Amino acid sequence: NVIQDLYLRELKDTKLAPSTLQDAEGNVKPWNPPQKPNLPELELQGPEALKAYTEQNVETAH
Amino acid sequence: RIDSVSQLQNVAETTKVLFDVSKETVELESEAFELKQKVELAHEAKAVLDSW
Repeated sequence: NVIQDLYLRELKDTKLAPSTLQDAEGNVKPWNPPQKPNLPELELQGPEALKAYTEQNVETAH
Repeated sequence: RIDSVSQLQNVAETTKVLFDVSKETVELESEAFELKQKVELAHEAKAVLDSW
């Protein structure tokens, strides 16, 4: 009765208002890239280090 | 003097084991970096999606 009236009115006479996906973007965190592979670069290459180390600390094992 | 000598003898061989082992461990951490970037991308993706 009143149920029917409400049902009728609600469904028919107004529905969803406008709302854009674009506007949504502002309110969410957007995807961004995982920049950089982050290559490590070789350290201590060559016997330059070795000659340095042999000479530098001469402290013997006790 | 013999006592001193005995310490050094055992050291000479065994230290070579650690020497290798230490660098081997360091190698594993290089590979861990590739993992870290995989982990990172997943975390980021999940976060952006959560906001959506």
